[PDB]
Amino acid sequence: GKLDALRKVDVGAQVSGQLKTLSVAIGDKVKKDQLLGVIDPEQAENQIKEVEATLMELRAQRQQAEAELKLARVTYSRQQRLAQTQAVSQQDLDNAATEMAVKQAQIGTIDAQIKRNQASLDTAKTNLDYTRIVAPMAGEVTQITTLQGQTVIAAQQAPNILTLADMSAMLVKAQVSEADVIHLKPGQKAWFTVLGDQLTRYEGQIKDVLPTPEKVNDAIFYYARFEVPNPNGLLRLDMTAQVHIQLTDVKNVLTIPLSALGDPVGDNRYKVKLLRNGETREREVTIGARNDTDVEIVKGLEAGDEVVIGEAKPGAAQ
Amino acid sequence: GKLDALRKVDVGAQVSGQLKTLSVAIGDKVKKDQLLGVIDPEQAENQIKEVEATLMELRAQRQQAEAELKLARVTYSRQQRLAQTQAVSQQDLDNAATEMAVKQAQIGTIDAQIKRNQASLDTAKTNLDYTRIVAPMAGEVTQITTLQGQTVIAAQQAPNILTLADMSAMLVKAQVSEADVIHLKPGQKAWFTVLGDQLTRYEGQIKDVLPTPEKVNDAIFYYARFEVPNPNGLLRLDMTAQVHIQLTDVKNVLTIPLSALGDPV
Repeated sequence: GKLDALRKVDVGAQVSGQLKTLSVAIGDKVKKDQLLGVIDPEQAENQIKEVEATLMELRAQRQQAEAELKLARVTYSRQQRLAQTQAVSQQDLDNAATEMAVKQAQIGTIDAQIKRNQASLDTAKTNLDYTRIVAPMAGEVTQITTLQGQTVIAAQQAPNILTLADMSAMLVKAQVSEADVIHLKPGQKAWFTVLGDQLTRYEGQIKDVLPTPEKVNDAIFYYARFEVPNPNGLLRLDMTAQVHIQLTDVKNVLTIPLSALGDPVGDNRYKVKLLRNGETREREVTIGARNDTDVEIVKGLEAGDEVVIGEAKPGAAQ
Repeated sequence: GKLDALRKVDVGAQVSGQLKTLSVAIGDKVKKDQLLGVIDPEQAENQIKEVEATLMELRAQRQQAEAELKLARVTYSRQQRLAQTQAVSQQDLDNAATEMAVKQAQIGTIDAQIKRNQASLDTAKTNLDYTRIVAPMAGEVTQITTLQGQTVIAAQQAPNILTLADMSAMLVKAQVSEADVIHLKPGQKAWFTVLGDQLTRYEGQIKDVLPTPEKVNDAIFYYARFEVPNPNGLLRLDMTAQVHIQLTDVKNVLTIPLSALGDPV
């Protein structure tokens, strides 16, 4: 069994630029959305000042139309007030009511520009946020691939500045062989131990099985995972771990000691037993399940029959 | 015999951006067009608001020409109503009717702009849909190459976010040797069994033979496929499977065991 963190992340950054600083050394805890490294932000500040200058430009250009609208409006009312006395035709009234509509449209046409550029301002600011890396999730820093002061560019692979892992629950990769994967029903109880502490058993429920195998040349293997609690700060990553995965909990069922059983043919299993008569007799027994010390016998021998652990002899009374 | 899913599809994304979330867990079932991961969509929303602001701009600029068209039209009819009594020659009638054609063309010239920009709006929105990955087909999530929170860039090769596979039925890769490939007529009946269950026969029709061989150093090998049903969720991917393909059964005829044969010449 291989060992790893419950969750792990390879943090990166979208933008190119020199890495001016990296505030955190490895081994320090970091809370979510904490500041990390800081890529150079001079350029983004430049486009921001540029866009703000554009908004100022429209801020004045609107101020022009604001005055022309006053001119057209006062001209219109000043025409109508004389126009109740039938001023210089309805012609000029149509020359006044329409121009005011034009100046009215102009200010809105400018407001749309202020709208699109303020909308662009978010596009300007959003690039600036990319320069300042923040942690997606809590967990002490593991490894720093990108050392401080290195130039970096991101037009291809996402750069690997650093990595993170949540060391509070150590998932295990128990690579059970393909020969036994057919069993291994979920929720079966299992335990494991590490080579370095010899005898300090850990245990828990099996969680699930990974659909995708990865071979080591010969023999396919399939993983399985637990969820062991990790206090004390022990259990380093990728530590070797011997794993005992509960195969089954059969009960109220007999098992035959290995020393006594006979195995005719290659499937048959003679087993001499003492009888109530006191005369021993063998019985063929069906056994598939087996342990290091015993073979499980669900069927083949009546309970309480004595069995000849040594020098077994069919038809031979003790 | 190697074993694999009836269909398997890797999934990518067309756009760069931090992966804010990946709601699916591995082994979960997913129906077609279900939402999966979500790359950050702030940018696409920005271009969307920008384009909508442009449509607002033309929305007013058209309103201007709408007024000028009223002016030119009222001026024209008010010229013609006098013109039945011979107003100021046909000269001003030509100075009026032509202007109305201009104001007429102007609004259409603007409507074409509203058309091209509404057409551009689909170009804006379509990028936003790329940010939200959806599953091409039903299946369970076999693997997640890309863990949550990783930065990803699609300026080059399509990233492998997560693979999918359909396990409703299992296909087998039965690699028959090149020496025997000349036989093996399609539809010949065959069966197989896994090493891990010892004795539990599966069986079915052979489907076909793959045209393109792949080799393991020495000796070429050609594949063949079945289509075994998969009840109860058994048979993990890439499980080893011993495979018996059927040659002919001529009968009513003796066959000598090879153990004691004598073969002079």
